[PDB]
Amino acid sequence: AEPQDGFQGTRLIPTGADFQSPPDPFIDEGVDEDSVEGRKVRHYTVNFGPQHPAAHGVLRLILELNGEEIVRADPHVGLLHRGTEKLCEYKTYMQALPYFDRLDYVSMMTNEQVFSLAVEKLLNIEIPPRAKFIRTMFGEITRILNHLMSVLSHAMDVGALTPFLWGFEEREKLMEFYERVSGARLHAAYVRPGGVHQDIPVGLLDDIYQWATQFGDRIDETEEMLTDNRIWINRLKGVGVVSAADALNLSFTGVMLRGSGVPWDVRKSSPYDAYDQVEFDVPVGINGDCYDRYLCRMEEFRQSLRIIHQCLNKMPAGPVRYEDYKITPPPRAAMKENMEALIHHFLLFTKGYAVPPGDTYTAIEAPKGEMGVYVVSDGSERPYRVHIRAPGFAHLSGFDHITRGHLLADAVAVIGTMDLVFGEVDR
Amino acid sequence: VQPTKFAVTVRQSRNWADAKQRVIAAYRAWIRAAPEIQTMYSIPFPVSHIRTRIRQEFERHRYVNKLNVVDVLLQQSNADFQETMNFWRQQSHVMAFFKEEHFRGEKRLPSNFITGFLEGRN
Amino acid sequence: AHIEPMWHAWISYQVDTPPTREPLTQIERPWAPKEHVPNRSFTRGAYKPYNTTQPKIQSWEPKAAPR
Amino acid sequence: TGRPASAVMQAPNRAEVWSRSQRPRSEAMAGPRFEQTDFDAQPRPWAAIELIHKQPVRWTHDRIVACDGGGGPHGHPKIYINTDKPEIATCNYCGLPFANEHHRKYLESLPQTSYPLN
Amino acid sequence: AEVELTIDGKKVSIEAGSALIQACEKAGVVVPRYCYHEKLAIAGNCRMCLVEVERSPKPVASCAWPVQAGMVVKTNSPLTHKAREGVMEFLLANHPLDCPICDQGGECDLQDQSMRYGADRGRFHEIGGKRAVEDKNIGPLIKTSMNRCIHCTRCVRFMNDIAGAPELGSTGRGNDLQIGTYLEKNLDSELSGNVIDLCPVGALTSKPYAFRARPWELKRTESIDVLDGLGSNIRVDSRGLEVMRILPRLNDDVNEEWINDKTRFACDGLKTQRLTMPLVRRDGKFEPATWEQALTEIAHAYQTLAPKENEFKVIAGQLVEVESLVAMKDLANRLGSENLALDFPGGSQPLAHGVDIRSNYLFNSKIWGIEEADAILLVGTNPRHEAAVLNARIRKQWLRSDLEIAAVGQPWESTFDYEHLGTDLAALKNALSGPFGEKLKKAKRPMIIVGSGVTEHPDAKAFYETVWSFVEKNASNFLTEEWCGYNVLQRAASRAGAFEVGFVVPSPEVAATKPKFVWLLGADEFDPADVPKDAFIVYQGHHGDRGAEIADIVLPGAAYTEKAGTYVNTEGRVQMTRAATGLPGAARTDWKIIRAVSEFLGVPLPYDDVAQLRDRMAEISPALAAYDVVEPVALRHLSKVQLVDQNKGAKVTGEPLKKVVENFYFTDVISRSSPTMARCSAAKETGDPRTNFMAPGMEEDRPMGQIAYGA
Amino acid sequence: PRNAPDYNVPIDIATSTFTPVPKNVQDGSEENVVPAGLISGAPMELQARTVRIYKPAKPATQSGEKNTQLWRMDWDVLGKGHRWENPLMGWQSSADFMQGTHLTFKTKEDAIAFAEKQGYEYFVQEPNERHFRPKAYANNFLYSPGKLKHIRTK
Ligand SMILES: *P(=O)(O)OCC(C)(C)[C@H](O)C(=O)NCCC(=O)NCCSC(=O)CCCCCCCCCCCCC
Ligand code: SF4
Ligand code: SF4
Ligand code: FES
Ligand SMILES: [Zn+2]
Repeated sequence: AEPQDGFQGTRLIPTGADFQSPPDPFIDEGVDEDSVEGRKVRHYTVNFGPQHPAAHGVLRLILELNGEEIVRADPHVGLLHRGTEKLCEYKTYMQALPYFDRLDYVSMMTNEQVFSLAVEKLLNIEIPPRAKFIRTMFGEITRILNHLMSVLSHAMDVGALTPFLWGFEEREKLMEFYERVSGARLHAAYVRPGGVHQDIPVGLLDDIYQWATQFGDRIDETEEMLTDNRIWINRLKGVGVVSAADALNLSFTGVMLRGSGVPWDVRKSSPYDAYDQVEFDVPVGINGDCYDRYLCRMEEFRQSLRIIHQCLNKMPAGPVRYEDYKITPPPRAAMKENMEALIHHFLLFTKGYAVPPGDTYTAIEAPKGEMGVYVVSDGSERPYRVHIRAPGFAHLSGFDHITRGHLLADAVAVIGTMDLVFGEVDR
Repeated sequence: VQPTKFAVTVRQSRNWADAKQRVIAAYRAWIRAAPEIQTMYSIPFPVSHIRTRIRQEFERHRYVNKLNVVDVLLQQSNADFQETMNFWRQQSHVMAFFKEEHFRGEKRLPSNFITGFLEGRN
Repeated sequence: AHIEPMWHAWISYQVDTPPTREPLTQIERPWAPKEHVPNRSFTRGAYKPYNTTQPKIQSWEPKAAPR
Repeated sequence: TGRPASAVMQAPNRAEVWSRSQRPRSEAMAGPRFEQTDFDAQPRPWAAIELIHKQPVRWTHDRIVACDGGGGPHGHPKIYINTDKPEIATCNYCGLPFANEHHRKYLESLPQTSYPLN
Repeated sequence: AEVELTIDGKKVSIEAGSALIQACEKAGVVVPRYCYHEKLAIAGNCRMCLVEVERSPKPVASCAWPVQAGMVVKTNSPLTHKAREGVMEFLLANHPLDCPICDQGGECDLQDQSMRYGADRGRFHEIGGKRAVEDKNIGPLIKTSMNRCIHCTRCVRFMNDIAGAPELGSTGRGNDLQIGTYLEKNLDSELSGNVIDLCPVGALTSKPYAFRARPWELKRTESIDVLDGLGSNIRVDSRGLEVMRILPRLNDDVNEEWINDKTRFACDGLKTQRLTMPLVRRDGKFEPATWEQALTEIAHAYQTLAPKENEFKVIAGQLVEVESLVAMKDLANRLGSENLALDFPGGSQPLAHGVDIRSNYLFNSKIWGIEEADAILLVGTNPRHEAAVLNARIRKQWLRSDLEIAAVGQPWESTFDYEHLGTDLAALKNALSGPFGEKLKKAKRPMIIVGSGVTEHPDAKAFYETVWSFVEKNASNFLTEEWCGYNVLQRAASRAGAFEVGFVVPSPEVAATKPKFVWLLGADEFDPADVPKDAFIVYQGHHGDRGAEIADIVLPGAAYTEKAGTYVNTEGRVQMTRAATGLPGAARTDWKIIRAVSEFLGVPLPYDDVAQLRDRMAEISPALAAYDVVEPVALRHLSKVQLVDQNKGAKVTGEPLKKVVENFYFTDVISRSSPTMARCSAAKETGDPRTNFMAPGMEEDRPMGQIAYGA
Repeated sequence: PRNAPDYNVPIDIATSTFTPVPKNVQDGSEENVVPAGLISGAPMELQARTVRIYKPAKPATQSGEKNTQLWRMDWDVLGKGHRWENPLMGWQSSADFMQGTHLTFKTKEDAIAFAEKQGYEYFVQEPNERHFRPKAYANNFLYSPGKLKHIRTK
């Protein structure tokens, strides 16, 4: 009878240390004196951060060092915890969507994809084919955008500075497509429950194809500088090595999961949007190290480009927005001409749409790993509880287990191979 | 203390003899540490003022007769001890525990009826 | 901020027709500004906000009756 | 404050307030913040109320007239105005004047009218 | 009896003779409606309640379909679904696209039930256009945007049946049918503002609350009306520190979904002439002062006078809560004074009814007792002006039953037929023994309502023993186990509470002593003879009115919208107001002003938290601890000793019973400060139907407009 | 001592010039109730202010009753600190940290249990319900043997 039976402490909660079991004695794999062996060694602590690159903006990781090697790594996060999950309870569902742009701020339209897919699942609606392809095309444009940040900032930390500038022109060109569909270079707010906010402009699919014709040459020259370079190879081989069993036990997803030899992509295993309609491959590494995770990320550049070209050729016609004004806003022209449309316009922008009661956990294959949201609905127009599962939050939690015994110059390489934007980690 | 210097695995008091043993060991560590807290955080108070103020924070929960309530009050103490003994709390958090470094000071509720009436509820 | 607004769209590749052939600039608007005012911060002409509404509660204007 | 005319006159076109809860610029731009200040640089838009009443009446032979604001989908929601009272009927969204041709004789005989009427 | 039936499978137990929509409500089933209102007659015009009934080829209107012993009702069948979409398509075909400019936006039943039972898009695109209708001038309070009318008939039913004001109608035919007086007229009814709440759509809106707020931005507080003695339950909607509007909340025991116009529009008088700082009269001019040195000059003046027993006098106004009565009662007692007067004339002398038995001064057959009244005698009361919502409840019973009403007093313009017996006391003695008396003697549940306006009549002692001696002569009909035909009707929200705590003059001796010091505690309707000119006057209140004009000190208290005061309504129900906003300026809670001046005069009243002051109120009267309930009077027969025994030798003078309400619009200080009541009086007087009568808007003689509201 | 405000309560960091003086602060000893306000980390001011537990009344403006179905717990407004006018923009400033917070509960006893668990002062308001009365369309056309005393107009 908790909490009443807990007043006197008549019951003790069975801790995991109660259910510990001795290892089997037979098949089990592997003091004080005048000598200096008994002598102890002092350690000193070091305050690492903030580094120059934008993604690792608020990292205060405190390392304990035995000489040069890392004994224990304690990241202190929360320096960009802004209370998103609470502010989302006082907003309608449409009002809460811009909060998702600002979680992983280098992968915006895939953050708002997982929130739309979660709300759409509770709405029990099927979004039209055109928005399905628009979302899968701009989800791969987003994946290229994030990898341009992640791979090139990683090599900028490792000390290669030129690939960073080349691919940020490629980034500079691919944000023109964000600003044409929406009016934002960073926070589009374009992907919304029921499809997309507005139809793509009438010359964009030609301009993406023109960009497509040359983007592989950009990967090849970026690959000219890093892949076979012995300095690059000797700074990532054997660094940050995680076993396949431990990556699962550590809650690793994405290339952190995939670089240790586990074939697993949410797009292939729980297909969403138009991913079941596109042919693409999944790079899976061997040795579980930073060099494998670099080679897996470069291969995804070429695979995302291969999806974008397929999306251009299968772009169907029709609404880009769920054809129901109780859920998605009516056209401006309808609202200014038809009675029912102005009523549905008015109520969607003041009260919002009601979501039926229930809860759903929805995950997508985000560029930094698996990104998921747990949404409790109360049947009303505001979410009762929004919880974001951020791939980097679980990755930074396993930084101590992975950097243990490494050098600090090794740990800076481990920070970049884990795709870490701290607005994602702190929500 | 495996992951951090002052870490203590979360434990559930077995009975009142155990629960009082832990409280006294918590109080002992805090008042032991008061000289170390007063130099790191440059507290412009006597170590005696720090110790008498540490005592007040235990004196608040002296009448708790629930064993489930003591463990959460003990875990809160242990966590506060860990973030103070590691230089994780800023001087601003620590010397903000002393409720006289407000520009209104310790006197922040009205003293009686009339003085709070003439000041509009303080 | 010295660029006049309709030319600002041209210089930004937001239109292809310059304001020299765009009919939208040939609308007569007597309220429209006569000269181009640039960004006027950092100067004594900087914009100063104020309340536009009246005070909410009107107080009694004391009138003592004669004795 | 006070000395410049822009600090004193509520709008360039109008001198007085046009709602009961509007603050006069004389009282809004008094105080310390408006010292060492250029009042001719201050934002002072033309008052819409004066401009709308300079609008000529649309004469019509119909009982119900339709107003969409005058720009197709660039106006306001299309509504319908009844012009059966011997007055000038005005669109609730934009303020434009409408009047039935039957009331032209009466309307032309009034001394002061809320719209130019020609 | 009870029929049983199934609606969507589930059995509901509803009385025979009720409509299906009533059983659908009881069964937990939501049925869309526009025309049907629980408190209005059934009309089957909207067609939004069409449900599928077994053994019926057509959909039936559930609102008008009586429940039968075995029927089956499907409310979610495909018959029902296409019925509701078809009606929602018709209701929106000619509806104006005026939701951004409509005041009903965000709280509209047409919008919500279009979102829930209609189609998502519309199929009306006629080049011929929509219907459009001209606006109608029906008085100052109501603004009309008639294009929005959906022809529910809710307001014509309310105005014709509840308000008894049959000037609203429905002229025309077909699509050109229109709601409004054919010839422009000012709707003359103290209940007319209820039409605005009843309207499903914004075709009837309030001119004061014209475009100021959206419903979503309003904080809602459930409080009490104190502008009358009935204690009507309301909702105070406020945006920050300004009250926006006052709406009616349901309480079938008191006001039943209805409020009068005074209690709905006087809230603009809460931001106009407020006392916000202490004032001291210096050289004939009121100077601002602080609290520490206005309470000081209270004490210094009191020490200088050194008043004797009962020389310190209090007069309690008509908006005063019970907490400050008990506190001022104490501070009065510690000063040797029992001089506890009341605002009305005759309130500084003892009252003809006592305060010893609670049943002496209460509406004993509670407000709900009218619902079964058979004969009613009204004595000294124009109930249409003194208690508007109560007056409506009398007419509702009259219109549906064989109710006989007779009145002794001044004839008034009544919404129900009544026999007029006379105007003076003899015309009561001659009536009570005349033909109408046997109606009271014969009819079960008889009801005699004695207006609080006779308490101030000089002959009240004779009036009150005349009434009760008839009641005592006619018990077992007037004084049964569950009935009491004796009822005294308060018109100010403070009187029943003052009587409950004994805040009255006890004896003629204390009444004749001249005071040197008068505390006008929110008192503004005092007779000049009850305040000696040379006395020292403290005014404690919230509005600058007559009371502050004569004060030597002015102390700003709180209005009823920013205090949680206790009030007792005329039936004896103890209700609590909820503060909707905070105190303006330097005002202070009223009971706290008393408690502080206890320190400055050296007799500090013990309690210094309001919880303690409610414990003290419990000692004076335990009923004051019971909230939202009437406590029945046990010794109801003991009332003879005050009404008849202590009223035996009465000096009858023969003066006729007087009207108490010269202006229904100008009764209190909140009302008199209200611009909206200013327009209501001026429109009443000059008979102006124009909505923009002293308001913003274009006119024939204002082509240019006007920014004055209320002038 | 019988509703006496403990003027000597030890304040905390969030205590202000708007915090009222409490009467009772959860000691952690009261029987059958968890002293959640003692271990919540909330300020002492939560234990001084009263909350109202009530069922919201249906709007007079409309006939939907969805919002009347659940009990709401909200904090009472104080005489100072709830709203004041911003001198600069005319906005409404506040010191009341509870002004926009409300709680929803399925039953009255669920709200009372939470209030006592947190040490709130609470006033419960009992719902106002209707009085059932059979309504019949047929009455609109009942026959009057005598004077009409009413001209029904649909
Ligand atoms: P004695 O037998 O009289 O008393 C012994 C005790 C107190 C155990 C009682 O017998 C008892 O049973 N009391 C109830 C149990 C109890 O005390 N529960 C709570 C214990 S934990 C606690 O009180 C934590 C207090 C706060 C800890 C931190 C204090 C210092 C923080 C700030 C320092 C200065 C700034 C850095
Ligand atoms: S009445 Fe309702 S539906 Fe009609 S315009 Fe107003 S808000 Fe819209
Ligand atoms: S004015 Fe309003 S209440 Fe009256 S009939 Fe029209 S819609 Fe119904
Ligand atoms: S609800 Fe029965 S027809 Fe309107
Ligand atoms: Zn228009």
